[PDB]
Amino acid sequence: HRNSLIVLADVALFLALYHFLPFEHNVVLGISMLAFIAVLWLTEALHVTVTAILVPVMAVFFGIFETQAALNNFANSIIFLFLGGFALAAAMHHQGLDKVIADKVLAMAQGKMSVAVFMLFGVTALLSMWISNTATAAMMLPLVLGVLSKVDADKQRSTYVFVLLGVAYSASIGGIATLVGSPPNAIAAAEVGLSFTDWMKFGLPTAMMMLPMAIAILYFLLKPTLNGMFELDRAPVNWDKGKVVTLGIFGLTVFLWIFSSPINAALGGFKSFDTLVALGAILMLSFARVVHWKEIQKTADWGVLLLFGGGLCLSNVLKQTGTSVFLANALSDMVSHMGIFVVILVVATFVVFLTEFASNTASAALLIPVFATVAEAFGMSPVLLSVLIAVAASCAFMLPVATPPNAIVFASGHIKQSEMMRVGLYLNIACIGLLTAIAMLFWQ
Amino acid sequence: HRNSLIVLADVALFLALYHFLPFEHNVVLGISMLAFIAVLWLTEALHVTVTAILVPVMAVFFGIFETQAALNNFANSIIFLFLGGFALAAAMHHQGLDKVIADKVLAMAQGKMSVAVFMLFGVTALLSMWISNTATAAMMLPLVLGVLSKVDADKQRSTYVFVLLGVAYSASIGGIATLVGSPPNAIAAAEVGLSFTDWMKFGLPTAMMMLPMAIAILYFLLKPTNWDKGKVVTLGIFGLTVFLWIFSSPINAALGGFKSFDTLVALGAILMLSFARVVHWKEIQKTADWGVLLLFGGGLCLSNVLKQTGTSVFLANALSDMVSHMGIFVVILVVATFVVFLTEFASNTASAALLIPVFATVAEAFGMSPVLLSVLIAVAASCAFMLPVATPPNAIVFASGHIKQSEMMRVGLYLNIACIGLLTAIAMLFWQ
Ligand SMILES: O=C(O)/C=C/C(=O)O
Ligand code: NA
Ligand code: NA
Ligand code: NA
Ligand code: NA
Repeated sequence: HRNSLIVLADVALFLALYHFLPFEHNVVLGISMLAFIAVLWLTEALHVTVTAILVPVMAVFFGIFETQAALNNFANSIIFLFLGGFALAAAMHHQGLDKVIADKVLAMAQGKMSVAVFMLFGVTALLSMWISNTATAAMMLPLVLGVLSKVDADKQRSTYVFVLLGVAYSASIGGIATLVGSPPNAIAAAEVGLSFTDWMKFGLPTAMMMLPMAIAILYFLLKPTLNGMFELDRAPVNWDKGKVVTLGIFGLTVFLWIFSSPINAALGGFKSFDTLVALGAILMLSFARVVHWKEIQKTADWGVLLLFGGGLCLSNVLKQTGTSVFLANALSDMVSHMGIFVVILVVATFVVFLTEFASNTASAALLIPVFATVAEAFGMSPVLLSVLIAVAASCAFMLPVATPPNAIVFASGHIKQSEMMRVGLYLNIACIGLLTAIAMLFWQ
Repeated sequence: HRNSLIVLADVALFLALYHFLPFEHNVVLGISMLAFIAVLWLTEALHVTVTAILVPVMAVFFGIFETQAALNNFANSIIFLFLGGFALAAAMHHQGLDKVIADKVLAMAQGKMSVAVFMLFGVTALLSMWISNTATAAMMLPLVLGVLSKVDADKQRSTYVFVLLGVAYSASIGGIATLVGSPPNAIAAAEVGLSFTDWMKFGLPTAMMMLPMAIAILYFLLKPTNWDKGKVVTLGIFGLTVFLWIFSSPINAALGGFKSFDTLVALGAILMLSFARVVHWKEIQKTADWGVLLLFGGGLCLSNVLKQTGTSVFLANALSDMVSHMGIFVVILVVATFVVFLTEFASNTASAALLIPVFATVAEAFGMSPVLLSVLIAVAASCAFMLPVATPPNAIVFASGHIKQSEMMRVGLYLNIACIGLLTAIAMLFWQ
């Protein structure tokens, strides 16, 4: 098979780099490993999580760490803060609080495709802030195909592709608003030690800008939906048992997540307060009987939770072997010749296009450690590159295979490959600007 | 709701013990917490895992530990050693290697009900060694009901309940052979730091003995009776994993002495199984019981809450005279007896999650090897044989809408007493 070969080709690459690199053994090991993992995660010949589990089992056998010390990465507070976000999402889906949020808002538009689709995007993004990205897409597709049936003429495609590609992007832009939403955010927060409200100060404003900037680009390429009528055909929804409760807990949780800084300070200064709140939410939702555990076990992506640990293990493997400082020495002249504009532009550009070929999180899982630790060897705060890398990681807008949401609206069997491949090629450039713009603004 | 009250009553209980107990404040906290958690886990007002997650958020807020230090319990090497067993199960089930293991064995009996039912038990136990207990029962139930169709006499119950209660017990007794099999076993290994081959030297002989003793009691009551793509690979990988797990002691030592070698072997299996393409991760993620994996961490955090607060030494001091008045026989007989019946009323693992920390840490304050009480407790925890709701395998063969509550309650009442003897018997021999 292909992937069995990519692994074999990668295994050879490691053995080659291992015996032939002419540096201090620690650097040779860290270099060989970083290459090995980079392939397995970008090619994905092996499952992201399988590669994640491979990270510790390597460091342990090659004397970098001891077994228990390596595994301890998989229990970082962010993992549980993310697992708390999973149970918080699983709750309002099994409860239907996502459905009622779509109807009550989508019915606010009386019957206009103009104010409908503009409401479909705002809801898809708002829902990605807390639930997910791949999950929010599948939940929206039937609601879009339902609306896009009055103008059911396929020969009227562009009226019916603008709404499909629009939500698939709003789900990705929504995941850039909060620490929960896309693993990349958690990978950055866990790498540089970000709080929920810390990452929101970065991503949310960026998403505020990217959503209009993204619709404008979608609008002014082939919008033909001004006229149209609504066919809300199905049983309406209605606030049932504790859908207000889930909203209350949710709102309460997000209130503590936002006001965690003063709440925690005016409480004794606990360590991972946001992680506790995420764990506290898991409790309230269970005491309030609103969600069973079987639900969370399905919704939770334990592979990403395992990936989180694998990514932190890598970050620590780069340091212990000095590969973080060795690469900073290697880039000394190169990076001194470059400006930080070129850097954040090269990085942003590199990822915003790199994420088109590989998984969103699999890209951050590899670059967030390298750039953060190398930025550290340079004595630079790994926050900027990490948040930057983590944000541009969720900027997959060209071909599918970049993000599941892309392949979700593509399986609708209507939007042409070429159609998507070129809207993202424009949006990618748009973000490289906005990001480098915002990345420059978020400086002083 | 019923359970919603237990929680409220338990919060009050904590406030009461907290405000009214007159001991060093730490003992009040550790005692209050131990009671709080003890209720939540035996009553199950909250899901086992919800209570487990409640442990760290408690210790963290009540200054016992720091958030990250508390959470670090959920990454113990035993947890990952068990996750390897899950991928090892998901592999050979998604491969179908468990069914073919039942067919190849079940057809070896030419056409005899006498040798038929006796073969259904041996496979349920063999499959519980590696797969699970609730899963081994549900996986066996269709295969068990299938045999009981030639002689389908309805009011021929005892001919048709001995085979149902036999597997429901063989699934629970089978899980006492290896560190993978039943969560209680893993809880002991994580508490006292046992290796895979260490726990097998203890449990496997006991499982060798308990299975016949269990069928004999059922017998002598009213008994009137293609190897495809890489199924050899799954079998190969599996065998390789178990070979390293057994010979891990010399293999690891003759390699540089890695720390949690069994955990490495367990994680290596997850890798071999994935490189060999024989099982996808979505399979491993489904078969894996992440709730139990989270529970493992919660139980270790409690154990550390008992020590950090001194409740282990306070209870060791409180039980000082009582245990000195008792022989070690009297102690392990009270203990063994205490659980073998407690496991009838509460979950198998929920019993070990609470008793293994308390007894192990107190036994340690006595300067005693906490292995015996811990391994003992973990074994007697899987001795639920009376009423249903003791173990899913019990409630699995019970949902057949045929086996009477009283019928099971008195065959198990015989097995329970039978086990209290066997356990205390072996527990006494395993001393010097
Ligand atoms: O291992 C199981 O399936 C169940 C264990 C228990 O409930 O004790
Ligand atoms: Na999201
Ligand atoms: Na991607
Ligand atoms: Na088992
Ligand atoms: Na039980």
